[PDB]
Amino acid sequence: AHMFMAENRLQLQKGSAEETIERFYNRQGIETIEGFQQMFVTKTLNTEDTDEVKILTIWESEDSFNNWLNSDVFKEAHKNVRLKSDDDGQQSPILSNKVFKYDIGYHYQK
Amino acid sequence: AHMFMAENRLQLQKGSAEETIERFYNRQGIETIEGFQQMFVTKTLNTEDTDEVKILTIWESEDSFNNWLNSDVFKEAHKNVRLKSDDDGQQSPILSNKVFKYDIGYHYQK
Ligand code: HEM
Ligand code: HEM
Ligand SMILES: [Mg+2]
Repeated sequence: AHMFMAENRLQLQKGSAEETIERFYNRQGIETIEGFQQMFVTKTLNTEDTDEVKILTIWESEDSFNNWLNSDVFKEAHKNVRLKSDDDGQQSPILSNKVFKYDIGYHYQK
Repeated sequence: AHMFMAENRLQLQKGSAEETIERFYNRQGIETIEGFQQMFVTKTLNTEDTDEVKILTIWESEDSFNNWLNSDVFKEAHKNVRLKSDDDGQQSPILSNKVFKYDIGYHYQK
């Protein structure tokens, strides 16, 4: 069975990618979900308007990822996360997010 | 130093994602490039009119990628690759591509 990838794309105020990425340094429970395999946090190069940060998560199945979304550790990790348009959100550089889902058809490691 | 990721995003005719991904099973030189680490080939899950396949390459540095992009082996792997729009591209389901580049700010492996 193929691996599954979920991407959370963050649209951010220009210049804020680096401080946003630093927030991902320490784990907050994702690693405890059966089926989680690994994660990458990327900054999109050569952007001219808003910054872009992608959070890529790789799982043994889509069910594993859904289990994480419904988990208590997901809620705990996101409790102090705010969008800029939230009532108490003005200081946040995070404008919006968009989730993308993928089937991993092939993988190769050197 | 951070890892680097290059993405080649293919727009494909509806239904051709699976046949296109099978073309990546066999290596054609990239494993010989110093700095190359791994690759994922993904199909986007959605309801669009076209299929979308992404080729994600992970490298020790942007230089490693640049070296590959300019190499004889890159040329070899792509010598029979055509777009639908190419003079001899009648058989190809590949409509277009776009390259994206990313700095990898963080990685975690279970
Ligand atoms: C709903 C809108 C979301 C926003 C604005 C957002 C943003 C953030 C931020 C800023 C962090 C770091 C939290 C901190 O500072 O402690 C975080 C955690 C994280 N987010 Fe999200 N997130 C959202 C939902 C999602 C979704 C849907 C995914 C699926 C890919 C995702 C993937 C991750 C991962 C893997 C972590 C680290 C979790 C851990 O270590 O346990 N997030 N998110
Ligand atoms: C000019 C536009 C491009 C098109 C239409 C295209 C399409 C393809 C296709 C269909 C294959 C399968 C091999 C075959 O059928 O012989 C392939 C090989 C491959 N492509 Fe591309 N590609 C392009 C440029 C790129 C770029 C810019 C990247 C950078 C990420 C890339 C990454 C790869 C990799 C990693 C392989 C396997 C290489 C190996 O095993 O040595 N391609 N390409
Ligand atoms: Mg910038």
